[PDB]
Amino acid sequence: GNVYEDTHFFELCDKYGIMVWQDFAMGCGNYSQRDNFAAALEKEAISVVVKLRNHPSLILWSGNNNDRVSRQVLSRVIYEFDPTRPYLPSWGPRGYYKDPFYTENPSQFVSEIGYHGCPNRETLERMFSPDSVNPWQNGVVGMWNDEWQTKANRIYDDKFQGGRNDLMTNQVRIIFGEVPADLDDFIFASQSVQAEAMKFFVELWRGRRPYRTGIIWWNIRDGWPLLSDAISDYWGGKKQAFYYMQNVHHDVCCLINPAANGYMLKVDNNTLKDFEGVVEVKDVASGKQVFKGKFVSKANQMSEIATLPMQKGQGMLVISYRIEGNEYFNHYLYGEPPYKLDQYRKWVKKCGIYEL
Amino acid sequence: VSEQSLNGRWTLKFFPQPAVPVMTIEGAEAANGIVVDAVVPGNVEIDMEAAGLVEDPMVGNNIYKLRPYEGYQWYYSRTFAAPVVTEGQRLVLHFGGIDTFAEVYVNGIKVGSADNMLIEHDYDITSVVKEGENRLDVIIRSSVMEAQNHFLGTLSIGNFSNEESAPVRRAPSTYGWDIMPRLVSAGLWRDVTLRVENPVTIVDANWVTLSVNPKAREASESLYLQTRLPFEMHDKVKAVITISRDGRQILRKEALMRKFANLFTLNLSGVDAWWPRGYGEPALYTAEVSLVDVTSGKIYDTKTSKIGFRTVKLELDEVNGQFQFIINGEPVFAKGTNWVPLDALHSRDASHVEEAVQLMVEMNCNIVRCWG
Repeated sequence: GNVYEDTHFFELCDKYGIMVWQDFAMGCGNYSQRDNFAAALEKEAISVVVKLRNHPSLILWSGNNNDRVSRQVLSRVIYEFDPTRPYLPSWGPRGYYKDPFYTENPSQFVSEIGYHGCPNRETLERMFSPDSVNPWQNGVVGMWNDEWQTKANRIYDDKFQGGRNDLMTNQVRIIFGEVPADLDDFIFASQSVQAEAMKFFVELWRGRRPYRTGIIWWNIRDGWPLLSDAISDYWGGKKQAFYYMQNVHHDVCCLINPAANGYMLKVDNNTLKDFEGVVEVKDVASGKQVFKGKFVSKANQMSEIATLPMQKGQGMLVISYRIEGNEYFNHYLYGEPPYKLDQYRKWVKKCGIYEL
Repeated sequence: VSEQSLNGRWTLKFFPQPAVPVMTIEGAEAANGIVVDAVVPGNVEIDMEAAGLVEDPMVGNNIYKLRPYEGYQWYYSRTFAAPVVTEGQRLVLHFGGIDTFAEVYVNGIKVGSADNMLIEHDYDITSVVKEGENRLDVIIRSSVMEAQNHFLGTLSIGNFSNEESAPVRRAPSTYGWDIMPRLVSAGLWRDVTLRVENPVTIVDANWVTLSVNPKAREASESLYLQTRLPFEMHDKVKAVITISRDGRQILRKEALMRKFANLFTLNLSGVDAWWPRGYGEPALYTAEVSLVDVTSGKIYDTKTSKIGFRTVKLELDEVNGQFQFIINGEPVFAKGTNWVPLDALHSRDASHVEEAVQLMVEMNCNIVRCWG
């Protein structure tokens, strides 16, 4: 859906070693099957391929779409002007992130998966008018005012209630039971459900290797002052999901995954090196210790450490692991929804990983 | 009805091709260059060697001295007499081989733009021809510089073939190979004639052998005949099909032309099958088609060619060169030579065909793969 980024984008992706998966400029939908359109697209494909075929970051060309454009016009441009990179011719209910729609998705490589999270307060106060910073129209929760409905985003001023913004209040009502009326409590509630969900998915893919091969979440940054499922807004505002996912994106990361009769402390290595260290798992509320042992993470594979026993009720475990004298942190939220917003806010503050 | 040969003495003016390629007669005549006598059919290097301008490319390292001429233009020019053209007839200017990118002018009027050296080029100059001295000018440009008018792909760079041979339609060997030197050359390397065609004429006579029984001496031959026929001449022209051999006549069938295109099937008898060398005899039969007026008996056009009653099938096995040729229903063993260029100066290929084919006759070749 975006234009083709210029060279610098790819120069920076070369300097910092970020592989690029470029999708041809076509969006959800089928396109024409006739000559005059295929000629305009072939001219575009040859132009962009010749321009972006010398960057070591780019690794794949893909057509987002018996389509003549997806399985012919572009396959022919790649076949003649870039035989080095592969070409690929090729959310759901958006409910609870532990629903079988996500935990039982057989996709080894998911390319689009996200969760809603309200932006920071400073972003809200700069976006909306002073009389529209509060989301609740006429003071009743769930009902969004017209400015909030506008920046969900609605393309046309068809004034109505509900829709895309309802995902925020629905997901908060699932995890925390009831949507808070206070705006600062709503921001902390939405960003926490977004953070706990996006962190749960990356941990669910890194922890199920070698079957799971990759996960591309949606997304990292917004392109307008808007209310999205991104983890950071246009203006600099790192929603709380940006910090939760930093600790589950390390080269060597210890993380706990759910299990039937208990839990599973795992470690994932996204390098070609071996690392040793110690990992200590405690309970934030009570303070007791659940596990403490030395783990060995071999190169480029998930390694199972120990089987943690079942924990009673609801709470949060803390994952602290040291590698080469450097302490890294993570956590795991055990139990089943709903929860209490005040109890979750206290668990976070004790773990001391993430500020509030 | 008439075919006047324009072969012979021409006027060749060559000059270095400037930044902007010369396209019109005015630019070629105003350009500074050298003018010598040329022979058509013939290569430009033959016409320069006949003037003492270049040394023999066949001896020593002199082949490298023809390098600067690859970026030269070539201006053929002559005058011809205009044959009389009755109502409905057409005057066709037939080039047998233009090497390669050239602009053809007749009396200063552009009649065609040739861009291929491997096929013939026909131009109807019925309207532009006048009475008296009819000027004919062919202005060829460099084939090497023409390769820069394209953007090649990755899989088209670095192969055995020259990268200049990819965008153009020429012989790849003329640029360099393992058994042929680099002599790109230029010029009318084949016959140039002036054909006159009647309103009723045969456009193409395609012969196809359907069935062959080499034992009972039988064969079924189909003729896909396409003719140009004014509607006033419909129901007034007949097609005369004659199959003969060694003077004796085997079949003669007439049919009234009700359409411009027809399919005539012939269940011939007493004919022999065309077998490859060794597995039988190369039985050829002279096949002739003529369009004759049903009242006055006048012959409008005639196409004569020798055909051979044979069927070919390639049985390929793939995983399970894993194929076998089948001729007339029998598996044959192929043993022969690959045919390579008979001359880097391809206009002299005609003089070597008779001698080189006899080399395969003395070799007892039953197959020959003309190299791409």
